[PDB]
Amino acid sequence: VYSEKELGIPQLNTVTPVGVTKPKGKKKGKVFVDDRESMNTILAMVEAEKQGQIESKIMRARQLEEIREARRIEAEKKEAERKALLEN
Amino acid sequence: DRSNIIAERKNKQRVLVLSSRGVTYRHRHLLNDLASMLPHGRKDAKFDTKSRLYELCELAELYNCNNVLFFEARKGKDLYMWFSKVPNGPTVKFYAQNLHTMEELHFQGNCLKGSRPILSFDAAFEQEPYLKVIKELFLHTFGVPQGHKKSKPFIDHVLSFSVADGKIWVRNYEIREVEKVKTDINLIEIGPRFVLTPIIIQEGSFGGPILYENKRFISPNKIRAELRKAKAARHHARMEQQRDLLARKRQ
Amino acid sequence: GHKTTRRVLKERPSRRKGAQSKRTQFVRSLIREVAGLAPYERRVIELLRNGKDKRARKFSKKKLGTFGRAKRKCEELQRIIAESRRAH
Amino acid sequence: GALKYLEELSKKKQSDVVRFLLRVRCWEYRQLNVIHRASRPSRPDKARRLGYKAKQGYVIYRVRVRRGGRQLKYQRSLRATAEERVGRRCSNLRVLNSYWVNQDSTYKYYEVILVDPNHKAIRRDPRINWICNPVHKHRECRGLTSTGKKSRGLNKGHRFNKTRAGRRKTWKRHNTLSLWRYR
Amino acid sequence: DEIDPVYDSDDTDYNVPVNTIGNIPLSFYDSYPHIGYDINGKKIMRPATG
Amino acid sequence: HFRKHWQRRVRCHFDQPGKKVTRRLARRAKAAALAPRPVDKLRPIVRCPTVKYNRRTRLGRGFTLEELKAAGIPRLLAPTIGIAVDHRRKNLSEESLAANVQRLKDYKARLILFPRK
Amino acid sequence: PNIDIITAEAMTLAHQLATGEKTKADLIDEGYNKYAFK
Amino acid sequence: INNKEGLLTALRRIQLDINPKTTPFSFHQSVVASKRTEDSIPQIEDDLQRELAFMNQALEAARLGRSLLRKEGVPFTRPTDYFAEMVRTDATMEKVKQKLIEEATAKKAAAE
RNA sequence: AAGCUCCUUCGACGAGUCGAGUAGUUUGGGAAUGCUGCUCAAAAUGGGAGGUAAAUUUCUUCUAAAGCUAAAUACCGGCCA
RNA sequence: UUGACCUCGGAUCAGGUAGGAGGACCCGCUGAACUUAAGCAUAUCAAUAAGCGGAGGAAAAGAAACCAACAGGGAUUGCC
Repeated sequence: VYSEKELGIPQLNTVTPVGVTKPKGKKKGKVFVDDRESMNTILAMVEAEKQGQIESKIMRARQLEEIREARRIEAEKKEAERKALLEN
Repeated sequence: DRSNIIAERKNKQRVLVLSSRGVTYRHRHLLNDLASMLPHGRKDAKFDTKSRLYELCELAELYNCNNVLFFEARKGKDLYMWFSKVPNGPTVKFYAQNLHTMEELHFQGNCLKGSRPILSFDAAFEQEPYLKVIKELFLHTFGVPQGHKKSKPFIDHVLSFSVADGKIWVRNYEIREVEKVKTDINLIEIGPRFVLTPIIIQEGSFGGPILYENKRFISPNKIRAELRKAKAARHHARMEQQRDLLARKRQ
Repeated sequence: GHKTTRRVLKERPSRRKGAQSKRTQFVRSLIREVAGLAPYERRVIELLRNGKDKRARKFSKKKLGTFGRAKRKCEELQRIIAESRRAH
Repeated sequence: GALKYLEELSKKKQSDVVRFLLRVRCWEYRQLNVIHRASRPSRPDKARRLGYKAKQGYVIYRVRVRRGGRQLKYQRSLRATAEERVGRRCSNLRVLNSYWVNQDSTYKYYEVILVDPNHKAIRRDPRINWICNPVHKHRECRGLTSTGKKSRGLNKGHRFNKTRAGRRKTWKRHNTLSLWRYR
Repeated sequence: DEIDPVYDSDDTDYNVPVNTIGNIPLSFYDSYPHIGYDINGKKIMRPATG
Repeated sequence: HFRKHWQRRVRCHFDQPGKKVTRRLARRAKAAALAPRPVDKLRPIVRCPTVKYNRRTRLGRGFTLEELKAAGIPRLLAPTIGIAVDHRRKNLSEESLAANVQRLKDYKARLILFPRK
Repeated sequence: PNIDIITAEAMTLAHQLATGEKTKADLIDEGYNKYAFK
Repeated sequence: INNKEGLLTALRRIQLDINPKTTPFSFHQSVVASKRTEDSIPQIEDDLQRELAFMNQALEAARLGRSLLRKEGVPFTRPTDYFAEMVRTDATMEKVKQKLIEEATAKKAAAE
């Protein structure tokens, strides 16, 4: 039993996409999550993962809609930031 | 409109992907891989080898298809692939060898099912007139028309055709994007490898005048027949040796 | 191969197994009137009368299993329509 | 020549006439016992081509067998289980052949032809008195009926190498070490 | 006569969904505002909440 | 190659001279029932099928109906006078027909046929 | 008239039809079987 | 038998127009390479060189196609939030990954 | 009663069985090697298995779904030698 | 009212037959594990052992919906 991080295993394209892959041994450019909206969406998945199984179907849906609304508000802020960057 | 196409210029193409009776499991796997490539493709079951070859045209009219990809198998070992426009167009017969399907765990590449590929052709495809006919039949069969409702909206794989020997080598590759060092493309092989040996090109649909003949094709059955003739020739040389040696002893 | 002079053989009565008997074709046509039509043959009959000849051959393959069987079955049922409008 | 008309009628089992008759007879057989005797064959064309005669010594028996499976698959057909149950019921008779008559969603129906080997009409008549010989006791138990020959793979060709001349016999011949006197 | 390559009324692919999502499970989109992408490359938004 | 139980399936042929005596007494027995007749039926001369054995020739099962007629032997009389008849085989060439007609003629020349009862 | 799906087998036909697995043409065509016209 | 006039007439009866002045690249998505790739392969039996020539030939087609498609506004990059059916299943991709772990573990445990 | 011959006359050949789909088992044998269950369910110049790149499925060879039949083969038991 | 035919019954009716044993060899059904792969799970053991049914002096198979590609062979079985 050894870690996949230590072995030089290539990333494989699955239903979950690989995306753009950064080269090994070079600068993996840091993206910051200082924004409160970007802080809320990460917080929604942490609280959802720890809570686990809920018997209620409605409360199970509200646990997912909180994550969905957090993603939408963050995306609107990022698009407004992208528009402000395009103006500048 | 019932073409399942949303485009300003509609390139209406339907391909009928069809297998013969005596195909192998490897031949069936290659059909399964190529049919997953084609959103405008319909799979078809075992075709009677005792039927007539132009009954494929009556078959493709029924399924409303203007292209036929026919997998014809001989002796339970060999594969022949046919490409044809259905009513009147040209028809080419290949001999398919060196098959490696998607299930082989040495490829490491994957792509979207039904996405529109980039067709990589070779310079020899535009020089030789018979390779120009094959290229257009390859562009019709593996086209994946632009506004097709069963297609996928992003591009992640390239289908390549290469003329190296007197044969056509077919490869798939995955467009993998890598961030540039202060984006670039890497290719990872996905799917089917198969070598096509052009045997004949017909003017009719599955029969008609012959426009091109290979005249260099060594069939698999000619290799088998040469081995059996060599086995019998070895035995006959033994009998002629014994007949000569007995005649020498009687002298 | 070797040069051996060929000779023509008598026609084999087993090679006449391909049936051309006028009496058997009489019996098959008379029984078809008496027996009637299968449930799936009624679907083919209705589709051929409505003009959906393509749908008829697809349905009859899915019931029989072969293009040769689907082609013949639509051809016998086509001649039943032809002879029924002649009697009527 | 009524039997040629009957042969063509049995080809069209899904037609209006045959499906109506097979419906009302399936209900009638379920009202009766699982194994019972038929006075006459319900398919006289089929019985006659399988070797039935209207002589004293020939009887016809009807039988149901529950269809389905044991995911394990039985190596003999349901016709074979139908033949063995009739032969146990009529221990003095010999099973000659059997044929399909009806089919339900729960039962398969068969009719079995039996020959009495002690009836004088059978014994004096050649071309049937081979069944009087003691080598033909319980042919359905040993797989000598028509469905038995199909299940044991007794067909000529390169597609039945392991099953011609017996599967266990051919396996045994291929797995003995033959040692001669001068090796 | 040339074949018109159109889908007939009885065809298996006569009606194609707009989602362009295959036989994958739909639990991949559980935490997302959108559900799939159409053929043009723009995501399909979830309708509303009952 | 002894992964199975070969010890319970092993055949030793110590009856090799015993079965030779049994086979020779079986040949003597059918020479006593058929005393002036041969103990074997006459068999045609055929060519071996494959290309390895085209040049060589061997005895076949029975004479064809056509070569039996050309030699003057009726069908229903040939099994009664010791000639094997094969209804499956075909002549397919004049060379196979001529060799068997000559063979049947040579058998006729050497035959003594007894006048019924 | 109210159609109530109680049996699990009618649910199976409902799951096939509502998904893009069996069409309206396939359900009508396969209803012409031996249990039909009785 | 090589009927050069017949093959061209067979082409023109089934040929749809591929011109940069007439039709966009999104219509056809086919690129013809400049080199013949036979010059890149001296020996057919050389598996490593022959596969590198085929990998190379489709590499310019991907680069030429990507430049042309981005010029016309057609989306190219798959987004990270696009989950869809692929040609090889996730079960097959799992065996590919487990095979890669096995050779990676075997090479390093050899050095251990 | 029977064999042959000739012919301006005729010449009937086995269906819930082949076949297609699927599951299990089996084989050196996914042209599924065979077998069995379930669903659908045939044909009449027909059907089955092969040969063939040779230009279209051309050619070759047999008739399945009824039945009988001695010998050459086996034999730790039976009556003996 | 009487008489046919069909189906179904009764009788210590007249005459018959089956069961059990044996099972070395034979025809089917059902069906393991130890072992090997220095562990083990595909595989192998093995389409074996154990279990169930059915015959004879032999049983079974058997007169091509066969082999073949030949200048052709010609039911089955067994040996090399």
